[PDB]
Amino acid sequence: MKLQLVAVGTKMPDWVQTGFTEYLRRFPKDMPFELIEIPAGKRGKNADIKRILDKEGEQMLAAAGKNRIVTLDIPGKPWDTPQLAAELERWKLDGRDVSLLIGGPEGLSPACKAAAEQSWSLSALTLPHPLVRVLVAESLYRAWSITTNHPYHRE
Amino acid sequence: MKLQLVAVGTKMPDWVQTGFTEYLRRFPKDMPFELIEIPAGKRGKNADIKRILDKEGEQMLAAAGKNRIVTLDIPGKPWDTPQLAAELERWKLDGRDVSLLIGGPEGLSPACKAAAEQSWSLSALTLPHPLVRVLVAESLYRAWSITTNHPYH
Repeated sequence: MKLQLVAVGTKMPDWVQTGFTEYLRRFPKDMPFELIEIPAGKRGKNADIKRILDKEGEQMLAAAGKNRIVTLDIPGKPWDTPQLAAELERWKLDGRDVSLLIGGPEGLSPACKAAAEQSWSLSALTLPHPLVRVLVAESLYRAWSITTNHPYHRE
Repeated sequence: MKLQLVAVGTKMPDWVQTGFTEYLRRFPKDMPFELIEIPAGKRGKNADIKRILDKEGEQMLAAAGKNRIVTLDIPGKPWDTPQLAAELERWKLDGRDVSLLIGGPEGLSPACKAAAEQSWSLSALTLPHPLVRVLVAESLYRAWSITTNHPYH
């Protein structure tokens, strides 16, 4: 089973790219952790905001294919770390890869919300998408460490 | 008013520091945002974690002085961004600087918890210290931006 982050935006700040990678690199060969970046739509003066968001979401859903769709969304389940570890174990059972969907600054499209099999809230706060990527990688790493009975690695 | 993060640990990786100061630097000259690092106690083979923690806490509380003390702790208030902006408005009315206390992985001492005037939970998840520093700086920036009608949020 692979864990696939499907996220809007390319060219993250270098510190985000570095921190993100540092967690991603912890995952072993038997649990691939991968990133798909969806281009952010350009929002000019007369932009159709609803249409741009729908296109972002269409691309995200295309990338997720037949995977289990978990959205990152502020109204989702406020899982604690033991809970997230239990969900990671649960994700193994049906054989699918898992796509974790992170929206851009205007959030997830309606189609992405309708498609969500599960939804996960990291915080009550409105978080910026680059930081969300890092938080998802770290927290999934932490969950991996719990499911595999390894001490947490603080670099 | 100043915001002062009082945080255990002196070994942050450059990427964490960089992200942290990406937000720290955005605060305006009239609301300085500062960091004070407290050394982590050595957790050797026969060390009493309670004593190590008590010592971190004494140093954290000495750094905070007479400031309003807000602890970052998982049982704290799960503030949303609007509520965090409202808290920033409350802090401003107080007159005192604010110290935001961030423990290491073993947490905060009983004296620090007892000294907290408010406590703030960022997440149900067990977040690592470095990401707590970045999250505190960004979220408070966000809240500041709401209070001043700056476009960031």
